[PDB]
Amino acid sequence: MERKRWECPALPQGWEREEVPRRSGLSAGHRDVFYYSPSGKKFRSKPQLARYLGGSMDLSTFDFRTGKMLM
DNA sequence: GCCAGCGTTGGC
DNA sequence: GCCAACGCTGGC
Repeated sequence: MERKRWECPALPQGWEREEVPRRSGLSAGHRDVFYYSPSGKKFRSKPQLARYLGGSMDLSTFDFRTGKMLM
């Protein structure tokens, strides 16, 4: 349970994926997933992400939780 | 006033 | 019963 963040190959250049494990409460150990744009904007849901990227690329098979396209 | 960190909940 | 999506707010 450590924070990890770096480039997401399923998204355009400069986009990054991050996992932050929750450290306390009932949901402790749960891992939230976020994405960051090149400009550093923080995304925490696929609908949010799709309003920025959904025109520029196909997101219909992008799995927000895993960060990969569903083959 | 912001926002990281967690809880709530509707849809499945 | 799980979890995507997001509401809420203590601590700053």
